[PDB]
Amino acid sequence: GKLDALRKVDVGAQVSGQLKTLSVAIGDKVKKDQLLGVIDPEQAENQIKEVEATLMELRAQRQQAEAELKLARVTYSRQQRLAQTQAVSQQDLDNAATEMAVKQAQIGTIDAQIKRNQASLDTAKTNLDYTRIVAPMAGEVTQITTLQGQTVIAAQQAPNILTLADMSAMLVKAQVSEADVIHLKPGQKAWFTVLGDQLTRYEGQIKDVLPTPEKVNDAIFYYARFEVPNPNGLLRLDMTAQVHIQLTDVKNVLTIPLSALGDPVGDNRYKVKLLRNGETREREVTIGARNDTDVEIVKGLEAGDEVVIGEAKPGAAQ
Amino acid sequence: GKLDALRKVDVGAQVSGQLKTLSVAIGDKVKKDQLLGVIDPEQAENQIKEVEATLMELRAQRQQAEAELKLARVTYSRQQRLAQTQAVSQQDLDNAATEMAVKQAQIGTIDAQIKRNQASLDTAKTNLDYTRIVAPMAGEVTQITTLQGQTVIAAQQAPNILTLADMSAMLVKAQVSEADVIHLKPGQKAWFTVLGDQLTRYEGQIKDVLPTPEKVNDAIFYYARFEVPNPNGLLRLDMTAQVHIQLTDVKNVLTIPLSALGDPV
Repeated sequence: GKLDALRKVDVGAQVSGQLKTLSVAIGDKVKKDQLLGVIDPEQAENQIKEVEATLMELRAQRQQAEAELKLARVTYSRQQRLAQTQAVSQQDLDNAATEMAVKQAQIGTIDAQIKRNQASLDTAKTNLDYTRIVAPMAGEVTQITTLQGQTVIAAQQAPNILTLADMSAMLVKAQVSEADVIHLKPGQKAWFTVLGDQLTRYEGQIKDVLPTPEKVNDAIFYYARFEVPNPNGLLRLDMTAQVHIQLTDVKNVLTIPLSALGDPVGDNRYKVKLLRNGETREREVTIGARNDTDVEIVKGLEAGDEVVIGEAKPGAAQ
Repeated sequence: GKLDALRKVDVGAQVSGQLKTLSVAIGDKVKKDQLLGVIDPEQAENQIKEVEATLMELRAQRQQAEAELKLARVTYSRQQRLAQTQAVSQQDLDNAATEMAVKQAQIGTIDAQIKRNQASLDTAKTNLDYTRIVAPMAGEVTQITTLQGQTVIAAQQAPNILTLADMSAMLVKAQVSEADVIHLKPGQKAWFTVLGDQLTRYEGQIKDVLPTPEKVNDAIFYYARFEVPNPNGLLRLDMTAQVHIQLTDVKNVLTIPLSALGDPV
């Protein structure tokens, strides 16, 4: 069994630029959305000042139309007030009511520009946020691939500045062989131990099985995972771990000691037993399940029959 | 015999951006067009608001020409109503009717702009849909190459976010040797069994033979496929499977065991 963190992340950054600083050394805890490294932000500040200058430009250009609208409006009312006395035709009234509509449209046409550029301002600011890396999730820093002061560019692979892992629950990769994967029903109880502490058993429920195998040349293997609690700060990553995965909990069922059983043919299993008569007799027994010390016998021998652990002899009374 | 899913599809994304979330867990079932991961969509929303602001701009600029068209039209009819009594020659009638054609063309010239920009709006929105990955087909999530929170860039090769596979039925890769490939007529009946269950026969029709061989150093090998049903969720991917393909059964005829044969010449 291989060992790893419950969750792990390879943090990166979208933008190119020199890495001016990296505030955190490895081994320090970091809370979510904490500041990390800081890529150079001079350029983004430049486009921001540029866009703000554009908004100022429209801020004045609107101020022009604001005055022309006053001119057209006062001209219109000043025409109508004389126009109740039938001023210089309805012609000029149509020359006044329409121009005011034009100046009215102009200010809105400018407001749309202020709208699109303020909308662009978010596009300007959003690039600036990319320069300042923040942690997606809590967990002490593991490894720093990108050392401080290195130039970096991101037009291809996402750069690997650093990595993170949540060391509070150590998932295990128990690579059970393909020969036994057919069993291994979920929720079966299992335990494991590490080579370095010899005898300090850990245990828990099996969680699930990974659909995708990865071979080591010969023999396919399939993983399985637990969820062991990790206090004390022990259990380093990728530590070797011997794993005992509960195969089954059969009960109220007999098992035959290995020393006594006979195995005719290659499937048959003679087993001499003492009888109530006191005369021993063998019985063929069906056994598939087996342990290091015993073979499980669900069927083949009546309970309480004595069995000849040594020098077994069919038809031979003790 | 190697074993694999009836269909398997890797999934990518067309756009760069931090992966804010990946709601699916591995082994979960997913129906077609279900939402999966979500790359950050702030940018696409920005271009969307920008384009909508442009449509607002033309929305007013058209309103201007709408007024000028009223002016030119009222001026024209008010010229013609006098013109039945011979107003100021046909000269001003030509100075009026032509202007109305201009104001007429102007609004259409603007409507074409509203058309091209509404057409551009689909170009804006379509990028936003790329940010939200959806599953091409039903299946369970076999693997997640890309863990949550990783930065990803699609300026080059399509990233492998997560693979999918359909396990409703299992296909087998039965690699028959090149020496025997000349036989093996399609539809010949065959069966197989896994090493891990010892004795539990599966069986079915052979489907076909793959045209393109792949080799393991020495000796070429050609594949063949079945289509075994998969009840109860058994048979993990890439499980080893011993495979018996059927040659002919001529009968009513003796066959000598090879153990004691004598073969002079």
